[PDB]
Amino acid sequence: MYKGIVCPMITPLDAHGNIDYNATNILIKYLEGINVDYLFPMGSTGVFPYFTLKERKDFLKFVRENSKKPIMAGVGSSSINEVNELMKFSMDIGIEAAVLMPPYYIKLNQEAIYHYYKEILSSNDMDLLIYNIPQFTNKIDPETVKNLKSEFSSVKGVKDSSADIRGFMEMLSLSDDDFAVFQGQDDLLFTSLELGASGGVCGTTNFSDGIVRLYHEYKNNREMALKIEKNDVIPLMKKLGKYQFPNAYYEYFYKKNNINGGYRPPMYRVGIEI
Amino acid sequence: MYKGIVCPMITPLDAHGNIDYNATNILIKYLEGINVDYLFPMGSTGVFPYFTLKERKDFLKFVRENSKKPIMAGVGSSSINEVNELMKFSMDIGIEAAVLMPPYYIKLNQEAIYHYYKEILSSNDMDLLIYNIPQFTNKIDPETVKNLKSEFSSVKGVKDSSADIRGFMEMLSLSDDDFAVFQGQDDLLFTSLELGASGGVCGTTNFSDGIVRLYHEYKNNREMALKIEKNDVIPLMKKLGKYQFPNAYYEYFYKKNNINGGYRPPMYRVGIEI
Amino acid sequence: MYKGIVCPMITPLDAHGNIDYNATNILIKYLEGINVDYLFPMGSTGVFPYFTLKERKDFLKFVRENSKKPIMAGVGSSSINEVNELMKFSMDIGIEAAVLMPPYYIKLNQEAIYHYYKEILSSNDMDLLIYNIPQFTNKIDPETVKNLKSEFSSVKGVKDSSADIRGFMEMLSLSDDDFAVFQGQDDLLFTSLELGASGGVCGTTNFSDGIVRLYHEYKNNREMALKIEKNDVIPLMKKLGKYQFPNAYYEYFYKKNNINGGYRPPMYRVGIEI
Amino acid sequence: MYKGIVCPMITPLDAHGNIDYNATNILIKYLEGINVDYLFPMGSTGVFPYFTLKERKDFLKFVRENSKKPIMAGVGSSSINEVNELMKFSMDIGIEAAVLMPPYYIKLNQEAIYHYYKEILSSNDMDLLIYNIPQFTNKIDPETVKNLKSEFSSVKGVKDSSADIRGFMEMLSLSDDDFAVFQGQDDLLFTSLELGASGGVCGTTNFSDGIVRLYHEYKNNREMALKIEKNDVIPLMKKLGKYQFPNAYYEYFYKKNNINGGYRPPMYRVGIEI
Repeated sequence: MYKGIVCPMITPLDAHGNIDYNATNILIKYLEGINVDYLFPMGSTGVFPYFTLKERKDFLKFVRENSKKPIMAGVGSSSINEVNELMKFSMDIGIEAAVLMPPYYIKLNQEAIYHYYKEILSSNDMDLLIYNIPQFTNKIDPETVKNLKSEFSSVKGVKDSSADIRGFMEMLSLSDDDFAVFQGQDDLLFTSLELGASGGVCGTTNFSDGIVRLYHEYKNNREMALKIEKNDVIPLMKKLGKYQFPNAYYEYFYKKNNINGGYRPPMYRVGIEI
Repeated sequence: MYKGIVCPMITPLDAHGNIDYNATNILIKYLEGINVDYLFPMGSTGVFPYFTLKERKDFLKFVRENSKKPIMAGVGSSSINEVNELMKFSMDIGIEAAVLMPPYYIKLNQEAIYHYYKEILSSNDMDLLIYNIPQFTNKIDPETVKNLKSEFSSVKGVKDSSADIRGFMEMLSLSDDDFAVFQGQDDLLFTSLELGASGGVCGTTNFSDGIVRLYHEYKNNREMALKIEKNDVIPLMKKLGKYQFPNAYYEYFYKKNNINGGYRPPMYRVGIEI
Repeated sequence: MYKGIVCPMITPLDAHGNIDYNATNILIKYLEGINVDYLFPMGSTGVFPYFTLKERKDFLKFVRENSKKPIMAGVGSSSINEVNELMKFSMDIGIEAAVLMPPYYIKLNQEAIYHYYKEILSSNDMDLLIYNIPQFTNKIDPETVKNLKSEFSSVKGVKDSSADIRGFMEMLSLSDDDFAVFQGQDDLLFTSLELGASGGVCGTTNFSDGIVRLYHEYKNNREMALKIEKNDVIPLMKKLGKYQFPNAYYEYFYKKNNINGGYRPPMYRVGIEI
Repeated sequence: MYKGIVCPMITPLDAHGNIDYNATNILIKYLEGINVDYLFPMGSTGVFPYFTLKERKDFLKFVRENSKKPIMAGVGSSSINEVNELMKFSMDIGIEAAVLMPPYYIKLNQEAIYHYYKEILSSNDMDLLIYNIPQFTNKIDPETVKNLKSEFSSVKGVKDSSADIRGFMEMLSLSDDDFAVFQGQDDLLFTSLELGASGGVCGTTNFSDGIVRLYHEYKNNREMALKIEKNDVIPLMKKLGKYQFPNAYYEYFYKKNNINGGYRPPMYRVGIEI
């Protein structure tokens, strides 16, 4: 079962906008500390498309050689060659699963998205999680997920960051013992678990245990989970949302740890407070 | 310095969906034949994000070596490291101009987009054209274009594929001797020349010469130019627009030249008639 | 204190698309039978803007005169004059509450919307529930509702059909003992109750008791309410949503009571399988 | 035979937000005194849906009785009874043409919109121009305009405010000797006339002759006319667009004629200079 809590890791940067591996190690330590169940390097929160194929390869290598935690590697790209390359390399260095969103830039219908996933999943074998994030890329309909699910046992779940609860409940309908469904919006996790979500992919866990507390409080303590959602998580999200995504996550991390972290353009420091 | 007709080149593919350097030749001599003024490899029509940095570097090298008409290289990428490397390569091999659209995937405000163009232009000399294509990426406001223009003399103009006439007229206000303004929708070229456009970047020129005949006819025969727009270009855009962009553009160039051309996912064959 | 199940009544029509007051009675007696708590004539479901001011006054009278259920009168209109008239009229015939959404057609910011509710609330003491349905009219921000809340005690709640769960939780943050928050989408009722909603405004109650069982079951058997939602309401809501709103609701009502009912253009007969 | 410049009259108000028939006469005279070709009362600029059926009737009667200019009556309403009533009324008192945009509030597909126009054009006889304004209501496709045109000889043309040049060109393709096509955006008049537009419906003519000068200078000196579009109409439209539509057109009329005019909420004074 894929389930529990995934941290879409930031990619901590030094002051020249390059990968800070000491800070990455600091982050991994913190995540192990609060007991996330998976590491998710090079997601949206880790801003994978600002990095080169090389840097992403380098960063994936480091994260696996510095934690024994199971890793869902972000293998996103609009180039099928980059996705396959990144997937082979993740498989060849012991990363447990891949995370993939639809290709972006050019707007696509479902047949186009379907064909792309088909090619990738027949060229591959590792556990893949489909990732619907229609704010940054073409949407993948639940039906398209369903059909990809049928043809490929390699597909082990879907992650949804839509914030569309109706869309989410469609994805949930695809849930069974070998298909997880993850909520990618921290403030919607509690509600999602009630609807039977496998868990959440939550970026606040880069610097707060709130989401993990909520989740290990859930099975026993409904109202406590909700309290932690309503009082700690939602306000934190509301504060992060005032800012151009994702630079406030970086600043929060840099401050909580007293690091001189930097920003690769188009990132910039936004001036958030704790 | 910058004026006339630009071909946003298709990037011909073999049946495996990898670059067809022979069709590229067929295509180059076709574009020299009908007399487009500039070659623009790796734009949206060339589906640049589907290729790796390597592939895109090779294709730029090849177009350079195989033609004498001036080149605008598409150096687009949400990764700043990739843009700089693509502009450096382009300069060093004698490509006249770089084309650059705002970063994509993550939604960006105007300060982020500006911080990005600024860090890039601060470390580069070559003639650069800004590219507003808000359908596929974050929009860049005319004012942002203006502010960049004052700060960097190497910005040589701006291209707009928005099809928003009011917006286009705003971009036109920035026009002067050292700042061209190009229309990126073939069907609007006529309306745009009448408002003071330096010209068009028109994908139809990959297998048709309507847009060129239109442009040279324009100077002392407007209603001939309008006729060609109304009778030839606009219908051809109607047939093309029925299909997933840009696939019909490929299948059509393929039919015209009798090429066993292929499709790289998420591209797929559409079934257009010639 | 407002809470429980609100039926946003259809306005039954004869074969000539005029109000069928006999069917309206058939409906009122069905609503009483399944024990909804409030009748809401001339909401969106009741396609109120298709009717004249005179037809609307007349319908509120009929409903008020053929049921002792507490009534929330849809007093919607972009004309502040029609609202005052409709509210004055429904106060004078003993309708308990008014329901008002923001003005439509012309796009409005929050100052215009505020001033419009301001002028109106200053002239009508009666109980009013603000109605937020951004699909059909200008959205009213949570902040704007908060402001009006404190400035007029007459505002007794807010109804939200946006289907935006984050937005709904903002509205719920305004919840208290003299301020209700209703979920307007039937499939979202269970989630909304879990989060503290005062109840639902649910169109399916026009011909289905599903929503009402759900609300009453929720008290002692939580999982049972959820089952009703998933097997009954949600699958019904999917059927109804395959068609242009709200026509399917009308057919479904017509077929169930074997009534020969009609459709005032732009309404039209659809085909639902009941 | 429908051709030239139409004023979408404001409906001037007194300080209490009711119709000022003295100021309305001031307006009519002014419009006669810049030789606009038609008067269009109760279009969007006249904010027709903020008025009662009875006020609207009284206002059309007044404009009929107080000018020999041909009139196009705004007959807009989502209620088909109000449209039949306003149309029958306009023809009875000798208004030449009716103007009708699609019904609003509820989202309508094209079939709903068709059955609605069909019914109305089946029941009324007078000259009728279809009004496409997708910002404030459901869009009506060219194909739908087209079909109606063929079914009903009383459909005399179309007016379009979308600001979508491609879409407007599609509407122009339907043009013929008894099917006029008007450009609704003042700043887009020049571009629209080149493409063959019958004329323009222009709210800046409530208080400025710029559009009327433009249209008469055109036929005989295009470049004199485009200078007007650039130095007079467009900058005026820039200023007016700073504000919540259509309030600034009201303030502007009020200041020019020194009239103590008002605002019916949700209208409000916006504070605009000269």
